[PDB]
Amino acid sequence: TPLVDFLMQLEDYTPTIPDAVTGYYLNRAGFEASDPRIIRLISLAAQKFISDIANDALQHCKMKKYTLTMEDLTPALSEYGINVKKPHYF
Amino acid sequence: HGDQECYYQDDLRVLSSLTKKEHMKGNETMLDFRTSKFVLRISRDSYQLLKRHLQEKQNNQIWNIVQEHLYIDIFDGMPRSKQQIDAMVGSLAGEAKREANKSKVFFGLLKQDPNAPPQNRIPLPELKDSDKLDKIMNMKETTKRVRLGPDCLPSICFYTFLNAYQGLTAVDVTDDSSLIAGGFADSTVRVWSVTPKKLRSVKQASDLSLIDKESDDVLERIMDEKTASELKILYGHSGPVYGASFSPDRNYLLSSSEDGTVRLWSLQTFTCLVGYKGHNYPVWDTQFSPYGYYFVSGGHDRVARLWATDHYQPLRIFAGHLADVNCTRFHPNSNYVATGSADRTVRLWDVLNGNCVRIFTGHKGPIHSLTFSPNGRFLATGATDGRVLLWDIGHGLMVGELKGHTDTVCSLRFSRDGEILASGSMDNTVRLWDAIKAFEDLTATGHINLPENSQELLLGTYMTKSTPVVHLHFTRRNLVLAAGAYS
Amino acid sequence: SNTVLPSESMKVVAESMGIAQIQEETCQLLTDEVSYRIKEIAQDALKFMHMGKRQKLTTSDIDYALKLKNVEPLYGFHAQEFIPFRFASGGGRELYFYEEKEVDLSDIINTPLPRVPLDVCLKAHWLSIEGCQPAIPENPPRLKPRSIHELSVEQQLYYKEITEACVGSCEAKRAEALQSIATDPGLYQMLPRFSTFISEGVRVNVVQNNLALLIYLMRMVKALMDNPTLYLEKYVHELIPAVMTCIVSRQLCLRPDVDNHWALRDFAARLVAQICKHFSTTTNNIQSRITKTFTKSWVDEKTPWTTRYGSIAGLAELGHDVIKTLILPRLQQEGERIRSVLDGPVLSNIDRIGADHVQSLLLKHCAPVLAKLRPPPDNQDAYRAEFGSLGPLLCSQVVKARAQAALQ
Amino acid sequence: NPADNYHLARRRTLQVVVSSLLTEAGFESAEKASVETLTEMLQSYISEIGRSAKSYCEHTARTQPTLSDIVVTLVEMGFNVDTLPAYAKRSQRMVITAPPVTNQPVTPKALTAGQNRPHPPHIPSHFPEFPD
Amino acid sequence: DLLADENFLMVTQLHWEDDIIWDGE
Amino acid sequence: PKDAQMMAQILKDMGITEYEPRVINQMLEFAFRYVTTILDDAKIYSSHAKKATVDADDVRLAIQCRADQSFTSPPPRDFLLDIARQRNQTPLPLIKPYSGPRLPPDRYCLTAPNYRLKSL
Repeated sequence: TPLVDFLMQLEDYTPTIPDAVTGYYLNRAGFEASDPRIIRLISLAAQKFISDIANDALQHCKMKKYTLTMEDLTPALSEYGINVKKPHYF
Repeated sequence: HGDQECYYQDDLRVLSSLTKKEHMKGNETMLDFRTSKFVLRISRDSYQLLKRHLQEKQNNQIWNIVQEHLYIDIFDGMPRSKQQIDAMVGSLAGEAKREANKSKVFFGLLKQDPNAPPQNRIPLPELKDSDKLDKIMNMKETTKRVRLGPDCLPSICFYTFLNAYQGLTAVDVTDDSSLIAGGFADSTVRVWSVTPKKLRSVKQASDLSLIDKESDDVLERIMDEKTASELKILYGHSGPVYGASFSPDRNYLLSSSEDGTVRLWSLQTFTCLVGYKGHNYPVWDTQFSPYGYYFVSGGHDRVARLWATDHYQPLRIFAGHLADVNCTRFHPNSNYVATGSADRTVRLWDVLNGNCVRIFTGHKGPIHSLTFSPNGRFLATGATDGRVLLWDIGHGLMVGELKGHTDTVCSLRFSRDGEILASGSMDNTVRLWDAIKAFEDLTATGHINLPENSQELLLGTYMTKSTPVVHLHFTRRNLVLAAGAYS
Repeated sequence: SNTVLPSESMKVVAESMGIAQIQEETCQLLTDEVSYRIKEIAQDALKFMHMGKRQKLTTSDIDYALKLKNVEPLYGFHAQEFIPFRFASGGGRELYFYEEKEVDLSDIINTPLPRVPLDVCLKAHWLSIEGCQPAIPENPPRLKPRSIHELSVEQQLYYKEITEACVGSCEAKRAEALQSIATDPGLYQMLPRFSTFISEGVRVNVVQNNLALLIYLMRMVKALMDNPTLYLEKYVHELIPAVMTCIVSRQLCLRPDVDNHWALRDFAARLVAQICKHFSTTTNNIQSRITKTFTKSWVDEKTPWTTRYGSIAGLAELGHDVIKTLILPRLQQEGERIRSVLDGPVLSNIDRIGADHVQSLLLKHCAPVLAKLRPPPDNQDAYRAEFGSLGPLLCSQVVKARAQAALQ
Repeated sequence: NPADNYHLARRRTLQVVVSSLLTEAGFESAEKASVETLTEMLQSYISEIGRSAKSYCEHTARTQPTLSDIVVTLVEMGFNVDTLPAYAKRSQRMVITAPPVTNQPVTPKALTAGQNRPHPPHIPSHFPEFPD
Repeated sequence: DLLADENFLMVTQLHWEDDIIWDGE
Repeated sequence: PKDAQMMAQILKDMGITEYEPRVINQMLEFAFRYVTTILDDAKIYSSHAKKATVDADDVRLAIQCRADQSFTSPPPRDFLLDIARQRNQTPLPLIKPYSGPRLPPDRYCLTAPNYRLKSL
């Protein structure tokens, strides 16, 4: 079981999101901080989701860089099945 | 729409949006208004002029709309004045029939009272010796309790929530002033001890069993001192907690929220026990019975359910309102449930047979506060029009009207003796009303020609510093407690 | 009336989507359907506002009103498969009309993190004591008979305790009495007796220059001013000449020992005087009157140097423009005064101490004038055109100020 | 204002987190509406594992969720959980400071010296004292 | 406008320096 | 803006003087989302019946489908009164205090041993 062996190595390894901020949005939904390593996996699973979108929007920016636009997020989230919306009203 | 009464202004703007058929086919309040009958209590002296203008064939179509969509309930008496008709109208399907308000209601207290129900009418819980020991120290509190009256005005102790940046949506206090619950918009219930005695919870089943066992001081022994705070936060609702209700044995907190569940929190283990999922919609209120077994919860789905803390399914469904059941209050004998609502009606429901036995109309806004007299003979209701209407229960005549408040009256309570009704609103005021001079006088006509006794019944106003009075509580020594988030 | 969204906004949306050549009856059909759904939800979000007992609203009533109508709450993206984002909301989009439409990830990291408050608690107080509302801060607001004083004996005893605590025998007693003056709501209708006690005190307390008696009275004035309830500009005609003498007066006690406190006493007096000129302001009465007295204190020749130092401090703390116009044509006179104190062997008097304090204060004020509306250059010997008082050390002070600006 | 600082102390900490994550093999100077879009999908994602893993554990009569309740919650959102040990194994992680609390002095409230008056017998001793 | 209430408030009608004795006899 | 200044007049005609900081903006986002989905459905309906230009009938077909698929409103009064009288006919059960703790079945209840992982 790799994922049990992974979570037992998270007493160290402060992640990119703090546990005072990941734990705040977990307490907002009823998830209470019993184990602080449990928070760090949820903070890691939410990093990997945002990182996978920013890594795939970079491929849609190299073809057309070093700049993240809404026309790069639009085809990047379209394979995810997420239709992002332009503001268009400001 | 311009030549309507001023208290129908929030009713017409829902109708100005309704212009299509399919807009009205999914409203479900105007869909039930179109199929029901407006009751329209009129006198026989005025109905003779109406029927002499409608039975002729010169009009012949507005008479067809009247006898299709309107009931007419005729009473033999004087035609009412305009400021008396204004006091008892304002509800869709308004001014209900007198044949609904003539059923026999057992509005008396349990233990002779001829208006009292038998003890085996509703199957209530049992009592022991420890319960007779409670009433011995309860009447020691009643001693220091002073016949408040219009002279010895009570002292008000405001328990303000200072920071409260998550919005406080629900308060309850126990019957002895020992706990204060807070329902908040961040989906939490927070219990505070107000006596100098910290909140302790038994640590565990694998830990509470290895203690006591005929130790005599059993309650003290199982209580864990490792867990002892002045505040316990309860998590588990996925939405803002709108109802909060303690049980009379000071265990068993109840909470209802936007997610459609009613939750039973223990106060010995400080965990959740049951989640009662009968509504799919926001449950706006809940309350335990004053004997502590049954509880009633009213929600957005226009019913109020009766639960029993033993079944996952309800026992009674009170399904006669046409809008959201905002409030749900038990009678002091717990044989009757009063449910105020957003269609400007208050309805008493018998726990046997689930029948509506009283319909109280005369509010102009959605009813947000309900409270019974300790006699059981009267019922005070408050709504967004700032009016506190005092209803009889054996008669059902809405005899008094208290019109001092400006904004939504969100909390009412009578005294422990019944001497004073306390009213708290969004005007940041705690008004005290003389609840003895209001019922001093108390049919064949359905009204009593109630006076403008509001100025005489006012005893004090007590403006609060930017703080809406969410809860009002009376200590057993007749001390007013109030708890509002400071904005 | 029945107000709907404009149809000329619905054709812009349609032709920016690929649906061109839409009729007006087709376009009017869109704007009465969606204007009903906005009216249906805002009437339904009103339920959560009235049951949330707030009226004001917290970004979230429309999120529950949408979920009640079986429509997903999130705005700006719609998931046709519904599973990653069910009826849970994402809190909307923080967008503006006057926004930049350009954002930087690095800039958000650079911004300092805001402070998170203490969790909600429960405090109790008293709305009514047997019918009467107390004035606590948790509450909003022919032999004829003999007359009675307009103060109660609790109020008169309170005045006696506060005045006997404000003469500073014990410091904790003073500090509470000063906070009591600073926030008592019922301290009006006692304010004539406090103003008279201050005014009369300073005038019989400069007969012998008792510095504490004066430092305590100036702190009493400062505690009287920041009280928001009481109306002060009926009594400021007694308050202002008291602070004036404190700043412009000679010290009957020995000058050398408590000169730092005397400078602090002048500093307290200037701070209250500048606050007094900030408040209570009408046309050409208060600020210009104290400005004229300060300038003719400066202009007068062969002053007491204590009076000179105090008036210099008072002129200096008057703000940005006042030193920009009043502290320009006078550097040569200041330098000549410093040179006279320097010449000669008698330093026993207080003239030398007064001169050093005046020169230091004037040089610091010149530094923002040099910084605010000049560019640094030739910091070695150009200040010798201004009698060479601070010169290179003044230049070093300007450099330290520039380093502080770089740190900012 | 400490009222909106209850929310903005933690949402503007998540703005520094996305600004620190956008530098991990991504783009530069993103569009403004594209950042408030993606941080709205991030808040809605944490709030959806909050509501669904609580629902999966409470369906099994429990109150706090284990690991087996989240690996069924993430499956029902289509996550492919096995790729998550590799997304942590990288060294791209950066350290972001926790948001400051609004009040440093905890409980400095000490009212003011002025005790006077007692309590009538219908008011117990645990209620606040009568003022001056 | 010269009958405005402020004109008559004694901050705008009183000389503080003049009132003080200032050790003068 | 053009369409955002009309949104502040729909609220002011409903007497909403002060609501949320961005309520004019967030409602516009919902309105834009609502119109786009109906227009997308209407163009598909135009393709389904085959026509040169999208017409009002397709938009009406989208409107009826959108309301039926999403808006579920609360249950109606003839449905609530039928499940009430089916439930309110059953008499109230008796209760024995010492027979058992007064709670619903433990599988239904949130009272389980409630495990957690060993830290290692």
